[PDB]
Amino acid sequence: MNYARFITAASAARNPSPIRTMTDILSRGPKSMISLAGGLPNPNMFPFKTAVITVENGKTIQFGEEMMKRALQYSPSAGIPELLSWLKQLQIKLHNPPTIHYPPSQGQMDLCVTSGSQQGLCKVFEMIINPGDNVLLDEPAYSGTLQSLHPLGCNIINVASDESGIVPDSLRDILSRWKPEDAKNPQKNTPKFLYTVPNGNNPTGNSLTSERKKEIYELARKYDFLIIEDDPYYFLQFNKFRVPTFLSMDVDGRVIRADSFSKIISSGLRIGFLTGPKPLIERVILHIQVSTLHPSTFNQLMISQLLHEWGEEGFMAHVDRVIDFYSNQKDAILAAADKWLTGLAEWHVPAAGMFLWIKVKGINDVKELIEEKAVKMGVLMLPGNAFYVDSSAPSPYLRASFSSASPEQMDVAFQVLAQLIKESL
Amino acid sequence: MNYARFITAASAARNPSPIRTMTDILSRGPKSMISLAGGLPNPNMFPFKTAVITVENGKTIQFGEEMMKRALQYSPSAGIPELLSWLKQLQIKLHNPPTIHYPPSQGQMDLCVTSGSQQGLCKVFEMIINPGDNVLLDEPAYSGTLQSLHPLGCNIINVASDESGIVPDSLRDILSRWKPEDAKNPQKNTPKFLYTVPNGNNPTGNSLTSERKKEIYELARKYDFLIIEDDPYYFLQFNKFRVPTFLSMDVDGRVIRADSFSKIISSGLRIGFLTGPKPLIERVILHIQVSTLHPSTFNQLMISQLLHEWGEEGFMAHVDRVIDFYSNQKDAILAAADKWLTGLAEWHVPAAGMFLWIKVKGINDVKELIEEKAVKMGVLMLPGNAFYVDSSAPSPYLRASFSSASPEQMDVAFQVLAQLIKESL
Ligand SMILES: Cc1ncc(COP(=O)(O)O)c(CN)c1O
Ligand SMILES: Cc1ncc(COP(=O)(O)O)c(CN)c1O
Ligand SMILES: Nc1ccccc1C(=O)C[C@H](N)C(=O)O
Ligand SMILES: Nc1ccccc1C(=O)C[C@H](N)C(=O)O
Repeated sequence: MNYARFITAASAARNPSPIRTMTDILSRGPKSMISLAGGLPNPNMFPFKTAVITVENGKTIQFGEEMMKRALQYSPSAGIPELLSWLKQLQIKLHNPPTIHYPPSQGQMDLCVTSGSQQGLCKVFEMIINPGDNVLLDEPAYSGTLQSLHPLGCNIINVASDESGIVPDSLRDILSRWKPEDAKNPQKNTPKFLYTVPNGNNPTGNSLTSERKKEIYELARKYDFLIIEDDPYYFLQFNKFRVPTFLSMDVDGRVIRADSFSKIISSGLRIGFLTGPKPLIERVILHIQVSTLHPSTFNQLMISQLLHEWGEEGFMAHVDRVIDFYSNQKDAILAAADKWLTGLAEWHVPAAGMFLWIKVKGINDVKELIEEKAVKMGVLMLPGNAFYVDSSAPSPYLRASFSSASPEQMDVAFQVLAQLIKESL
Repeated sequence: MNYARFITAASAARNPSPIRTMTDILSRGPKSMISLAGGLPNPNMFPFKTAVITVENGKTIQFGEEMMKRALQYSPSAGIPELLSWLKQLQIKLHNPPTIHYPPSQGQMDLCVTSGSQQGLCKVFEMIINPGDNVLLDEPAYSGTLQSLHPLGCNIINVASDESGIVPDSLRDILSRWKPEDAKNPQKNTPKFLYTVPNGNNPTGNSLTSERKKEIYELARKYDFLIIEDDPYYFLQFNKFRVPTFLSMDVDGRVIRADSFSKIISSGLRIGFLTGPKPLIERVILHIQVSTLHPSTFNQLMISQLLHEWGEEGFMAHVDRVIDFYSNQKDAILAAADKWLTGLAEWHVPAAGMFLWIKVKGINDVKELIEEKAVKMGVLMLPGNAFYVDSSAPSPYLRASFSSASPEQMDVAFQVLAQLIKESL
């Protein structure tokens, strides 16, 4: 509601452009209009002339001479128009955000295409965080988030989590360090935001339940903080009934949601999207206008043409088949773990995503086991140390990926693991 | 020299880690090694399967099934290795920087592929600038750089410039406010860097001479500041003997150079590169790791394959052909200005790039002429105000692009402009 408290001095200082209100006038003028105003290079000089890209379960994508010129040329900072509209309509189909028809100043849903979702998150963190600011999140947490937040000088306040994600009673008891009003009231330092991966957390694989999401949202309004819903495994939930998102219940305009195409369509193309209140999305667009300028227009066109030919049906049909693939991988890694790990280790079943989080029994830090012993036997899993704000502290946990390994190679890795565990007790 | 001076506390706090020492060992291990440690999604799920991309004056680019999987997948933060090595070899050939065989901790030349050259510039600015820092540049200057620097709260000290770029007397005189020894001491705030666009300044078209470059470099050594060489029109110099770069004379390791393929190969692909002392390139790599992660690996592969097939000879031939094109546009717009505007405005012939900078004679501010009268007559040029730190001050200057317009379009636009100038005297 007071979006100004969640916007730094540097971020508030960002301005429009200005230049291109001019080349804007060209768009709606007569076809006889001559512009010498713009700063576009001549695309006729660019060496790539046409493209044809084959698709599985889909018609081939063709860029002809005119489309190629557009693919190779500057495009709008927030994204190409057809991809922004397709994406906004998708958010409406999926989450029907309460906020879609609110006035702009009151946090009307806006959305921008980012160069990967991580771009959206980084700009968001940069938009918000003054050193000494308090932020909430559940460890274990995505190491990219922790590495992004560290140089910002926030105090990270760990919220307790279990098989079902953040524990709302833990959140409650952290927040009683303040009362609300506190928040309407600066410089106390009531938390600016709570960040979480609600579906298939990296590294734990745990997902928030809907009931718990409702409790967290209630806390968020009470202490007036932002929720940043970083949801890159949103389209990889193994339950075919997707749990309601924070964005679907954002009646206040206090959620910022990052979505990713990195797990489902392409990670290397660097295309994600950020959804949230208009005045906050506007600040990230201005920062991108001075940094990446825009996401690859070629890559947006490839995605947008794919998405439009599929329709929301072809899109959903595709996420379904990939979930089916990851769910079989999940089953196979669970079967390997049950087989070899013994009463040797404990793990929860991943509710989404692509990682298994394994607690090794009777070993207080697993870095030697993995960095030294397992590497020598040609088997790599990831120690848990990376997923904590304090990475120097001992961790008995291992992250194991199930995205790619065959059943045979999971069987070998887990028998080797079990042996070294037993050799180390 | 002392790189820590030019690195923020946020920037200095960034960490490399904490995961991909695991990808490290996998590469240089046996083929029989099994990894579950990485966070790569399965590329087989991605819907694009092959690409065929035609090239003018070139052999067609083919991404078969295996190369496409690579193109759709995460890749290293600093760029794909074949593009980095091609680009570093280019810099050696073009600029032969003194710094190439220095120890890393001293200025060893390094290079980072960025998501456009403006991404690298923006992270350099972010890496260096504390609010209140002094920084040096010539006005008029690129609007995007002015819009990037403003929110960082630095003090921009304008350095005088003429037809031949920044005037070293003006720079020398500005620096006499300090003694050279004051650089050794943070609190009295000697400038952190000099920023300039040495070839075809946007909006002016003027280029630095080789002799002024040497004097400017002498000054930078004397008062120990960095030079940031933003050189996107480096490959668009009309004089076909290219003036020596700051990078080419950089015996101290104090130059950061931004190059762009935006004007010559593709703006919409968002691929540029940043060349500079290893310690500072390293700080920008780490900021990229938490923001974009890496430039699109698809678009890097397109460019790398084009470049490798062309070789250094094919690349420079292409740059010759595009130069010849922009040179002919320059001639056509100069001819139109001479035709219509003689006695009514003054301009220098552009030495590189794509802009003509026109000072109109009897009019103190060109905003009404351009924003109101010219618009109504259907011709757009860009008012000069946008290229100054204080955009609110009157400007009698106009920027006209010659990248695209036909000679007839230029004729009619300058005929209209001339008439409106005379109606406004
Ligand atoms: C929790 C989380 N958030 C964000 C990202 C980065 O996603 P993107 O590729 O869309 O930038 C990842 C990638 N592992 C992630 O696991
Ligand atoms: C002087 C200058 N610097 C930087 C840029 C941005 O270039 P890039 O597309 O490589 O990000 C431009 C764009 N014309 C420019 O004129
Ligand atoms: N950033 C852009 C986005 C779109 C189109 C052009 C540009 C530019 O590079 C700025 C141009 N040189 C200008 O000064 O109008
Ligand atoms: N942050 C990265 C940097 C480089 C390459 C990939 C990534 C990731 O996508 C994170 C990965 N899934 C991980 O948690 O290890």
